[PDB]
Amino acid sequence: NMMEYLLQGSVLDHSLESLIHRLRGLCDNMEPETFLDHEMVFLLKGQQASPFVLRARRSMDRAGAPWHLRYLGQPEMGDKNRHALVRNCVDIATSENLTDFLMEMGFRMDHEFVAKGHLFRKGIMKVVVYKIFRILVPGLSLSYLVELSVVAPAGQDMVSDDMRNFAEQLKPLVHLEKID
Amino acid sequence: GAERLTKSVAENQENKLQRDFNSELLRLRQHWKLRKVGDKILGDLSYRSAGSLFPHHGTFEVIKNTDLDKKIPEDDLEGSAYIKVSIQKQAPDIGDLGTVNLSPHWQTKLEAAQNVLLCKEIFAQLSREAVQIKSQIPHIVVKNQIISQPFPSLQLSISLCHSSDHLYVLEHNLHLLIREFHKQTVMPHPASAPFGHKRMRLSGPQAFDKNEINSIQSTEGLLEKIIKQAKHIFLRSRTAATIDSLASRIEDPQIQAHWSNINDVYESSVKVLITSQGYEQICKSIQLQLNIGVEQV
Amino acid sequence: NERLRALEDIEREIGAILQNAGTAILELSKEKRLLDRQAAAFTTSVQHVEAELSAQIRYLTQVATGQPHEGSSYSSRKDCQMALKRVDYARLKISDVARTCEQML
Amino acid sequence: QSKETLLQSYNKRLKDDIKSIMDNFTEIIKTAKIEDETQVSRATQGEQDNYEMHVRAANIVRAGESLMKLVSDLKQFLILNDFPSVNEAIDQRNQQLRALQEECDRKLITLRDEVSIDLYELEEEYYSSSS
Repeated sequence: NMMEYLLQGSVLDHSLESLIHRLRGLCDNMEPETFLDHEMVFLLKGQQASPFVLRARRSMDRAGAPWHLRYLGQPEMGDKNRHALVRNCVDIATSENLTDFLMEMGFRMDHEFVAKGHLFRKGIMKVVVYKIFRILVPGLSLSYLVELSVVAPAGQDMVSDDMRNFAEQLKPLVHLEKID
Repeated sequence: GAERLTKSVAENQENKLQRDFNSELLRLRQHWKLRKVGDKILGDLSYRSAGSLFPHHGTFEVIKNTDLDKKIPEDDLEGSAYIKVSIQKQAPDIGDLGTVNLSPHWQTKLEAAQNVLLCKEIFAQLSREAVQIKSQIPHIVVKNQIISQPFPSLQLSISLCHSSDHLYVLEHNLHLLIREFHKQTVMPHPASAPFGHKRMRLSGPQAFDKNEINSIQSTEGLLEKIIKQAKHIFLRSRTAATIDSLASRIEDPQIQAHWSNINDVYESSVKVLITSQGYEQICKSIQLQLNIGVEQV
Repeated sequence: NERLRALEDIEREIGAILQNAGTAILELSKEKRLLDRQAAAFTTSVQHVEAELSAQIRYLTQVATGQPHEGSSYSSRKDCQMALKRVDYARLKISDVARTCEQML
Repeated sequence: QSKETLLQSYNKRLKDDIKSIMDNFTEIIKTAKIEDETQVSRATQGEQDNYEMHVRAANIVRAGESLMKLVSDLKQFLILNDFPSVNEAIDQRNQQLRALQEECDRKLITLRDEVSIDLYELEEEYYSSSS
């Protein structure tokens, strides 16, 4: 039923102020904040030959927040000049229940990654800046990521033009686009 | 020409008071709201920074003067106003005179505008709450004076004044509306795309049947102020009854009451002991009653 | 903060460069000492002012799309106003209690 | 209407005006011609061309000064509050007002504590005394 319009964003590692101040100023929110979490992709597909990803992104800096998981894949060919995303389906989880259910039903951890950066929001949009590290479980590619994403029901792709205009607003700093 | 330009520049740099061009402007912007530069200025104190309000924004002052700010009229309350509350001798006749009884220039010229816009939002929210109020009490609606009646001997008249008990609940209502505004903005430490409230999704792990599903959000507006006024008159009546019983029972063991410091919004706490004259060992009866707002002690 | 002072100094330097060029031209065309050095300094100052103007014009162009920095901490302003009002009401009540006590004694 | 393009056009106009002022100054300096080249009509044409060049150089200098002043004023206008990426002034005002209201709340709390202590000490003498 629901859908998504997640757009990919990649800025140089040194260009940080021109992004943080512009996003804090143009139109995001009042009183911004940050975050920290690590993702755990999984896959359980024996004969179907379609590994379904289950990102159990748990916020390590959160006070027992649920392991909000999302399923994304199979980008729909809409050709609406949008972020070229697919339908999304969020799913909350309990404390250590994601790993528990992954072990019960049977899953294979494809990889593990951690993220850390600042947070931003919008009206019907959402942009996030963070940095990915490559380290063991106890604790980088030198490239930040602007996570301009939209998650909403199908509707009529009205938010696509708004997201395109918002990206054109931040054109002097970055240049968002789709991905394969 | 060079000497004239140099003298003008040295004069503008020496006396930093007549520097209206971009200097007082930088000071004002560092002290006031944003300015969408369409022609000269825009973006008044419309409280759109909090969001979820009615459109009344617009440019207010962009002009040269002679310490030389514009402070031009706004687009056009331009007056001192404030909410008024009182409880005395309810009457059906309305339509009287709303008497109002009242160091840079822009600050005093625009703070009144911000305040009257806030009072306009107050009255609009009170209207939207009184049009769909419950059947617990009557609610008369007039142009400015919405007199109501929670229960007899308590007739509040929360009127909006303009230049065209009495103080506490005023500040409480203003802070309630600004708290509403702030809540209409909550950061859930999100990763993928929840974009909601923490307690809203907390029903997942801690599945509450009907407690949190109803406690996540509730009604507000006029009911809260009504409950507060009811609590106020109830506390006043209880205190008056205790004082009268003390003044009457003179030869009888004089009653000994003791209030509390923690007086919450709705409920409070009162303590009282009999404490007969000159006998501390005779304190055989000492009770502590709480005088809630929407109920009895 | 520093960009404002930079632009002000650039304007003052442009004015001084114009004045120096005028004075050098006057001293050189009056009769025929330091006119060569004066003209060299005037040309150098004019070039420096032009370079500073070009650099200031070639700024990062923060937004150039909409009204930026929306929201000037109005919540904090209102909170401070309410705190001042609370202080004023407390002062008025304290003065009333003091008047009552003075009438008592 | 094309804020970026408008700023670019203003910068180009300012640079062109500065270059034109510099070229006019260089031309006025190079067109001295102290040698008596006027042979057809010296006393008339020489003085005429001299006065014309003087008036032209003065007008060019005045126009260049005015253009530089206006360009600096417009730059200060756009960098003052139009699109200044420095939004830390809002944070400084936030911190100042929050410290102010925190001090006010602390003062009010101390005042209410002292008032409550005095009120209890006064109640102990009021309620326990009647005749």
